[PDB]
Amino acid sequence: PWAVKPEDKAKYDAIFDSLSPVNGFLSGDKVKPVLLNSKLPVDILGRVWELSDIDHDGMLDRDEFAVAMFLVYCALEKEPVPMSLPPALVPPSKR
Amino acid sequence: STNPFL
Ligand SMILES: [Ca+2]
Repeated sequence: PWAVKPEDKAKYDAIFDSLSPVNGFLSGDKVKPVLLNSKLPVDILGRVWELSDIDHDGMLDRDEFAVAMFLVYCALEKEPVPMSLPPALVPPSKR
Repeated sequence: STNPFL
């Protein structure tokens, strides 16, 4: 299934839409601070964002900002974050 | 230009 859920993407779409999305995209400028609020170092956000940046253009759309939301919340009370975008968390629009 | 933490 999708590493993310419907109830988790729901809170992700509130954080993504809390920065003001553009045509369906958030710029690292809105996510960076969103990831810096998790009390995590830039090493987790540098990895939570990359595996979250499906387009890798310095932005995180609703679907990209979602992959980086659990990657941030699960990095605090779950486990560490690797740098390998898992196939159970990637949208079929990137392939 | 793509990661705000790199
Ligand atoms: Ca992107």
